[PDB]
Amino acid sequence: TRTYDGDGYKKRAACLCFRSESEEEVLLVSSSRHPDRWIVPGGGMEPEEEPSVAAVREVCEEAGVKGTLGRLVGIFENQERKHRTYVYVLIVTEVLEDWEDSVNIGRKREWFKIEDAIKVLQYHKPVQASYFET
Ligand SMILES: O=P(O)(O)O[C@H]1[C@H](OP(=O)(O)O)[C@@H](OP(=O)(O)O)[C@H](OP(=O)(O)OP(=O)(O)O)[C@@H](OP(=O)(O)O)[C@H]1OP(=O)(O)O
Ligand SMILES: [Cl-]
Ligand SMILES: [Cl-]
Ligand SMILES: [F-]
Ligand SMILES: [Mg+2]
Ligand SMILES: [Mg+2]
Ligand SMILES: [Mg+2]
Repeated sequence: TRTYDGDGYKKRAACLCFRSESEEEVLLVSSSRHPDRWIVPGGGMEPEEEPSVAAVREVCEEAGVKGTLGRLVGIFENQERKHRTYVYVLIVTEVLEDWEDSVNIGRKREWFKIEDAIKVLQYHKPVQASYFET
């Protein structure tokens, strides 16, 4: 079930999943509706679910990775689609081979240099590109 803040924005969480503590390469996943497009993995918080817990759950489900949770980067609103996403750094320590969204919907994942992740997110997902600004 979807959850909302008091202003009716959907509550989401996501991680910037980095290959190493250098934070130079990040894992993107394919769009569910548009396989040829890249997104930052993330999704809806469940009722009473801590944002850090939702973030780590969604990137397990969507990207098939686990790791060491880092700092909250910020909370990012998509005015058009009415959602607010808590975005965390995650340093990846496990890459799993047959993860929920690989099996269920054929979701892909790929490592991008930060500059290239910003480039592929800008057109359809400019707020996700902005996750990388700081
Ligand atoms: O409407 P669409 O363009 O098909 O977008 C979809 C909606 O996003 P949005 O329209 O709200 O921006 C949807 O969210 P809902 O609108 O609540 O269905 C959102 O799912 P999300 O990641 O928020 O949730 P979850 O991962 O928990 O399913 C979904 O993400 P996901 O299926 O998990 O990758 C978006 O699909 P996308 O992969 O970004 O192409
Ligand atoms: Cl890295
Ligand atoms: Cl967005
Ligand atoms: F989900
Ligand atoms: Mg999801
Ligand atoms: Mg999602
Ligand atoms: Mg979900």
